[PDB]
Amino acid sequence: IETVFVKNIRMLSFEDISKATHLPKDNVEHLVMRAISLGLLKGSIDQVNELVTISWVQPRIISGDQITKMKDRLVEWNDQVEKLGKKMEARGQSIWV
Amino acid sequence: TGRDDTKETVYISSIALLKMLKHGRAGVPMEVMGLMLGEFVDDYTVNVVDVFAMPQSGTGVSVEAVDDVFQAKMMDMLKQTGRDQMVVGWYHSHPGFGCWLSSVDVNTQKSFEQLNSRAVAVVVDPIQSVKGKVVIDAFRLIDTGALINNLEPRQTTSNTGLLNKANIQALIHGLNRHYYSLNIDYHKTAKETKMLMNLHKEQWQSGLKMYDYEEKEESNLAATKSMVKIAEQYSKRIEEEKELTEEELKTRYVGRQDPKKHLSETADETLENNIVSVLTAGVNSVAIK
Amino acid sequence: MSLQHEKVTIAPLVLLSALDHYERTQTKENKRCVGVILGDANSSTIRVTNSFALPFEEDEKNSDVWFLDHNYIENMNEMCKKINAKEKLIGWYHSGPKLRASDLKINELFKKYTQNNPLLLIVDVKQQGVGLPTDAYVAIEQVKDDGTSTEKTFLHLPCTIEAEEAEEIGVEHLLRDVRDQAAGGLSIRLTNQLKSLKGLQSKLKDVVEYLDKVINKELPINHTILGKLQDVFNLLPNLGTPDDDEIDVENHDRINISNNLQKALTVKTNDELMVIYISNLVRSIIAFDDLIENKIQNKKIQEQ
Amino acid sequence: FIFSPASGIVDKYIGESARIIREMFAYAKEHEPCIIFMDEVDAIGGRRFSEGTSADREIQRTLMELLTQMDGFDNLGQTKIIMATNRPDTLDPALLR
Amino acid sequence: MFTYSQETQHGNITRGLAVGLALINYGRQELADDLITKMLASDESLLRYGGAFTIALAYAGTGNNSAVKRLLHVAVSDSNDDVRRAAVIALGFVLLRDYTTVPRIVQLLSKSHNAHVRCGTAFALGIACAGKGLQSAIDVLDPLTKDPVDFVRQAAMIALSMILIQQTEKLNPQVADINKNFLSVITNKHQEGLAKFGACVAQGIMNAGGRNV
Amino acid sequence: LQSIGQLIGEVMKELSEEKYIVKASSGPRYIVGVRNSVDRSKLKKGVR
Amino acid sequence: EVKRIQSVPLVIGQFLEPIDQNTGIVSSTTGMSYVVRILSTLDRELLKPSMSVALHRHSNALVDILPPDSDSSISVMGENEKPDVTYADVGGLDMQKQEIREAVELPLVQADLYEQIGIDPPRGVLLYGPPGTGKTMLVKAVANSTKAAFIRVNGSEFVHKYLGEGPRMVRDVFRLARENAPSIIFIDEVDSIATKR
Amino acid sequence: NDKVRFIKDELRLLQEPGSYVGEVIKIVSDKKVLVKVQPEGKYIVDVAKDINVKDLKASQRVCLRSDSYMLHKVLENKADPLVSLMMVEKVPDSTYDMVGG
Ligand SMILES: Nc1ncnc2c1ncn2[C@@H]1O[C@H](COP(=O)(O)OP(=O)(O)OP(=O)(O)O)[C@@H](O)[C@H]1O
Ligand SMILES: Nc1ncnc2c1ncn2[C@@H]1O[C@H](COP(=O)(O)OP(=O)(O)O)[C@@H](O)[C@H]1O
Ligand SMILES: [Mg+2]
Repeated sequence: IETVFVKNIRMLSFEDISKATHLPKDNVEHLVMRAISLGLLKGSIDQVNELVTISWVQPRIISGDQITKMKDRLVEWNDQVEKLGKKMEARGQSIWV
Repeated sequence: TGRDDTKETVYISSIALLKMLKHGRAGVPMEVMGLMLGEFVDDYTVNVVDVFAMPQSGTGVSVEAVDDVFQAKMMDMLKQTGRDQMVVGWYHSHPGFGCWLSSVDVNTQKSFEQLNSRAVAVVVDPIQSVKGKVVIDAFRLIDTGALINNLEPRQTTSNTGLLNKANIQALIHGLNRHYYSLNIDYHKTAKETKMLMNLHKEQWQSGLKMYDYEEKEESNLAATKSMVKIAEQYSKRIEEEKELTEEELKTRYVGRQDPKKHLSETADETLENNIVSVLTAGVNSVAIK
Repeated sequence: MSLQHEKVTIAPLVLLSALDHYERTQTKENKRCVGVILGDANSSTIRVTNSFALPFEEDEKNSDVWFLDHNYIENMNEMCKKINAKEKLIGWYHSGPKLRASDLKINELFKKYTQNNPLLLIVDVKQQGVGLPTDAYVAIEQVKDDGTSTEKTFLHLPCTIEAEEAEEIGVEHLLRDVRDQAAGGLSIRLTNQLKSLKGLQSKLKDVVEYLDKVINKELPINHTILGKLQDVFNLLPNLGTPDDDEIDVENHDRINISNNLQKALTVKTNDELMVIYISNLVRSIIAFDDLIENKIQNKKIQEQ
Repeated sequence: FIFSPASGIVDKYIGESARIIREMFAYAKEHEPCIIFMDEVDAIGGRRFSEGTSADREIQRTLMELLTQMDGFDNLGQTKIIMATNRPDTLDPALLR
Repeated sequence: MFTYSQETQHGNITRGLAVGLALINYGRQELADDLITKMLASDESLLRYGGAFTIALAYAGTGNNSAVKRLLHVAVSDSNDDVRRAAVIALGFVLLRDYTTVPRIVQLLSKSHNAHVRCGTAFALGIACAGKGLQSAIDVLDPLTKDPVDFVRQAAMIALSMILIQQTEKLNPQVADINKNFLSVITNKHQEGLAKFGACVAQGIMNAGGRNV
Repeated sequence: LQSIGQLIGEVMKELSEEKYIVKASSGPRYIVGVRNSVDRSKLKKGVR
Repeated sequence: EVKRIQSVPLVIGQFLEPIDQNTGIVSSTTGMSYVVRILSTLDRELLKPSMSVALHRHSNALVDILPPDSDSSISVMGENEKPDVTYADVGGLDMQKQEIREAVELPLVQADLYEQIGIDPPRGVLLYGPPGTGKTMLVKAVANSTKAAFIRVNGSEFVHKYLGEGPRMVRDVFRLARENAPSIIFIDEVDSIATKR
Repeated sequence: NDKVRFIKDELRLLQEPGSYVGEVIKIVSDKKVLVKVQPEGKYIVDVAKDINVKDLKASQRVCLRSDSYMLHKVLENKADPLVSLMMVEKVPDSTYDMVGG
């Protein structure tokens, strides 16, 4: 739940998960399944691409470190709209009636 | 004589018109009544600031259905907050008739005139305001003794000469020849124009609100299909229509009920929509992610 | 008591009215106005039908000192009960401009009269922002994860507006404006699209500088505010997925009907092209015969 | 149960005396099982007639309404007719059916 | 005068001071430019109503494109009927110097079917093309004389009698026909009073001065 | 006393989505609106 | 502005006939006949022959039109109901069976069979007899079998109940039949409706 | 402009008080017309300046402007009672090449 949340990616190879939790591939598959039953993560599993694509994360307590991570994500989208907005000012100049 | 001696142009406030309408509409079908509070300036400008309703009755509008207790008390409530002025007249509802005073009201208007001679009666139709246009008219009595003294031209001196009418025969005879009409204009500040003009906090943020694309597919599918059938209609029209006399040809070969006009209209309509739909999708995909 | 103030629909009459009361007590220089709101409750939508002023004098030394007449409120209510008897105390309006924490004490006083939970309707008289001039709040009681006991605090309510059939058509009669937030023709929606986008840009920028203010300028940390931003990131769209490939495909289909319709109008307009040119040929014949006739017309004017 | 006397379902207004008896079969399908006792019917028992008075085509309008009910694309049901008469050879033979 | 228009609350005064502003800023042009900008921008009808005639009198007899360009904008784009009128009427004051081109400017404005605009198209032409007649001017006014709306009729009859001032049917027959049209209305009692007012005043404009002016 | 009456119809026929043909118990058919109180699926022919 | 007069509430009249393309005669179902203006840029192809139509409430004017499908006396009783008797309740009644399959079934399967031989088609079917003979039974038998659109009306569904109700109910049943043509209209009894005297 | 001022003018034109169909029973020579309104009863009512009693006749449908029932136009219709009988019975006509032999 920690690894998906903190990352801006939301697909992880089982290799990364295997190394972290010191589990075999048989047990990553159970662990992922349990998260889904209890409702602590929801998602779907490709054991043919070898990913776990999580699609929802349970909100939890947000501590000092996480706010900084949350914050940066927001600066990127704020700047992205502003850049994008100049072109849309530029184009279709004739009419703004 | 020595004054303008003409009926005021009632300037009804932004607050007031809505309030008479809400108060008349709840009581439809039964007749409604109430006081107009306002101030008198000029000789012919009354600005009606606010309204209050005098409670219902079981015999509806009467002189009798005036109660001094309700009128005076309600008045002392507004006094404590200093939003009271002076009674400049009164409103009441005929929803079963057109604009014109009924036989009862003219006698109620005579009492009211007595108290204050600038007293107006405004007849509100809450049932003909189910249109885009609100039906509302103002009248004030000209006395029977007044008609004898032929003082009717006095009241229409120094005006644009533009008056209002309501139906013919009975209604019209009462209007012009026993009472006097003056137009009604609407008064407002730039503070109130902003208060009305606004809407929600995501109405100014509703072009990012794309639609479900099932519905947009529906819009795509219908417009193309329908145009096949009006196009067919367009082919028949121009096979003939080329002898002499334009109207005749248009009556003969379906040139009235014009498909040429109608085919263009549909096309243009579905065309302006789909430019924005493409615009919307291209913005939301790139902007957010 | 309850929470049942999920939506607050507010009549346009009330707003108009509130500005009118505010000026006729002439409360300026940071003076406030309180009146009762009358209307329906025990509905998820709280309907604000009507308002009336209460005399209230608010101090300038403190914000904790005020005069309000309890005796006044009932008299006002019983007269209005005679008009329409679906009107009961559902809160009181503040004239803003902004929320106060001395309004909490006033809320508790209106809780006596009510049989619902008091609506505090900050009706701004300053008309600030291009969106609503109303934010709405209800005083609700909570404990919180911090170690905070029995808190009285005001939770924002989304504001909407509805109007009756009679009331709405009143607006339309008064005004005739076309608006800058309307979604009407091609031009108008082009304007809305740019405006809507820039709308979002403004709100997001605030959030970024608000985050800074927690973590260096010691504004309070609150799980409601953080929790909301997490949701944004989790349900964020993604491109380059098979969702995106499909969006392009949908996009071609909409480009496709625009292309077919563009060609269709070319045929109707070129029909018109020819026909102007046919009329010119006929008007030529008419013009030539005309000249013989004009000779006699020129002549008559010389002769007499 | 109802019920209907022979002559309290007869009305002055026409298409009002059709109205009750149509709507009384309707009632019978909600409140089912039902028994419909016509009591001492000889009133609209009458034959084709209508070389007499206008009364006899009033009889005729109301009689035609019963036949479409009894057997038609309107079908019954758990509704039952008990018809009590004091002489049955008054009747129209489409009410002997 | 600018300040006092806000303070008053009698309808006659609000109008009067809007006109009086226009009057005192005759001949001022560029001098009066700050005042024109302010009066047009006010959301009330009455200050705009004088507001138009401040251009007219300020740019009187000048051949400035900009003076004329402003007045055209007010006319179409302002959603108040009273506002539209005051702007059409004004054009004639500016274009006193060259009255030849004016029927082409207003051809458009006479085509349109708003009562207040047409009523003022008629006047604009009357003020401008006075002196000796103009054939194109006469022609435009001719739908406007025969108008359904009584106020458009009142204005129009007056306007032609300025154009064709003291002219005879021994010079121009079209003047006899136009006069004879005025006499029919004075006879007729089945029209409104509004048509009758304009008929009397306009027939006396022709024959003014004891037949000498 | 402050409550007004209501006039009965029945759903004669669906016209569109939001427009309905009722036959009022006045007798003449009207075309009417919907509140959000009712649903499309709670209306059906022969319901008063 | 012009859409607001196209909107609710509306009262339903019935259009009789034109006198013009922008003025028509309609009979309101309030039992008042009106000569009324017609709005331009409505279609008039279905309007000029009698059809249901929307008239504004207060003013009374032809401001919009309705399709003929909707504003039916009673809907199709043949797609929203299904016959309740088949030809398994038939055995005998074969004499009428040779004449009913000519009369009803042959113009539904194809009308043009008649046309090309150069026989013009028979009209209406009257079935007579004691009603115990299974007349009614035969109609339901071939209707389940052909499985075309069918209408269940009766004269107690065309009957007068207020002024000008009863002629309106007559016009509507045929209008419906033609729109989804071909169609079989069944009126179970015309005993009341028609009388020799 | 022709277009937009045709819409704005049709909003006025559509607004009526109700304008009926009457039929003339008979005239009276006081300059009035006895009109039986087709739903309602009979009212003797004056006429407009576009018509008079000699442009009006029995069994000819008139338009009425109804707030006094003041005759507007002759209608573009006329009823004939003999065709009522003849149609309702229903019979064609023939030639002698449809009888022959
Ligand atoms: N040929 C037959 N085979 C089977 N059952 C039959 C037969 N003829 C008639 N019946 C049954 O007799 C009954 C009467 O027939 P049906 O429903 O056709 O009415 P009908 O004679 O037209 O009566 P009315 O028109 O007076 O209502 C039905 O239940 C029908 O099934
Ligand atoms: N002289 C004839 N020529 C052609 N067909 C005829 C002739 N006479 C009879 N018919 C046919 O026979 C039908 C029956 O004759 P009809 O005129 O109805 O008879 P009636 O003599 O009883 O008045 C006619 O409609 C027509 O089809
Ligand atoms: Mg049967």
